[PDB]
Amino acid sequence: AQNPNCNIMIFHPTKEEFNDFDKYIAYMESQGAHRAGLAKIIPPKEWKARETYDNISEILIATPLQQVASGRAGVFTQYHKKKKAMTVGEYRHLANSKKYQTPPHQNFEDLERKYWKNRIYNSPIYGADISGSLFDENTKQWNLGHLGTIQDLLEKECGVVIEGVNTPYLYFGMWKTTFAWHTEDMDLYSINYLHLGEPKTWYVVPPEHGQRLERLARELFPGSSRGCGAFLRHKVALISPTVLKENGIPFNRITQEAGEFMVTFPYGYHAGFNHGFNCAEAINFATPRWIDYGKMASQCSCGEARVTFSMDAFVRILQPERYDLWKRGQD
Ligand SMILES: O=C(O)CNC(=O)C(=O)O
Ligand SMILES: [Mg+2]
Ligand code: NI
Ligand SMILES: [Zn+2]
Repeated sequence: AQNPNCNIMIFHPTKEEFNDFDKYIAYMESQGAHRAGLAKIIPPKEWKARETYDNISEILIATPLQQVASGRAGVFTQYHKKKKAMTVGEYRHLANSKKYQTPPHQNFEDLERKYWKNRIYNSPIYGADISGSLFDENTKQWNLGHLGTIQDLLEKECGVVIEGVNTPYLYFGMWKTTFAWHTEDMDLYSINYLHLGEPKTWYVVPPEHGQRLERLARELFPGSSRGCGAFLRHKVALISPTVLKENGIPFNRITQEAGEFMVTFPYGYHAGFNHGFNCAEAINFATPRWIDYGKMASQCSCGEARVTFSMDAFVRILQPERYDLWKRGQD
């Protein structure tokens, strides 16, 4: 078995190898990359996502989210308070202000220590989940707005034809902005490109051990667990690496820098934080290997997780028993 310790793998495709996205994903899995839940892909040196970022300040963040924490430093939840709209130029100036900017630090490890010590005492503002793309239309390789759709994958593998569309999302971050522990909707893959700015640190649990993280989360967030049988779908819970190590949860960490892709694999729990002002683009995708994960994915029916139009069809076709109750939650 390849990659039996479930380490995060780093790939350096040539420009030739970067032509065929599907083929490269299958390659990475042939080497065991999926076992980690997360892989890094460094694009060939000849590739670029777009010519310059010189003109992005006019993008609107219609609903910036203030991420307010509750709990203790290593075990907390966050709620998202909606803020007034602002442009990316306005958000970047806020990120760089004395109140919100990255503190002085020695290296990524010192910064990680400071994040886990101090996160809960601040409320950074995250411009998350903005439909759009920063890839140039002329970028033909690994252009996250030109991928094969999940609906088309389901049609090719299973014959069934369904409604829905699959488009990318932009994320504008600042110091301490946080993504809570989650898997993707319907345990899909994700791919995330860091277009510019400061790094993003990721933590990940191997898919084969995801249920260990779930059991810990039920112990650490016991009221949330009684409220919903899949409350990590709410995307609000944080657990630090220290706490994971104290409880024997297998995990890995890696820091993504500007210009790099990350892929999350089906049922790979992940969480993390931004080091400073940045912009990422991400989208969900599927392969044939995902189908079985999609059939088995948990679902929030308490009603809180409230997800996309396109997820309806996935549930309806892959999980027809759950359909009914999942849609009672979503209506
Ligand atoms: O970048 C972020 O805030 C969160 N991204 C993801 O969870 C992802 O790409 O799957
Ligand atoms: Mg602009
Ligand atoms: Ni994700
Ligand atoms: Zn729920």
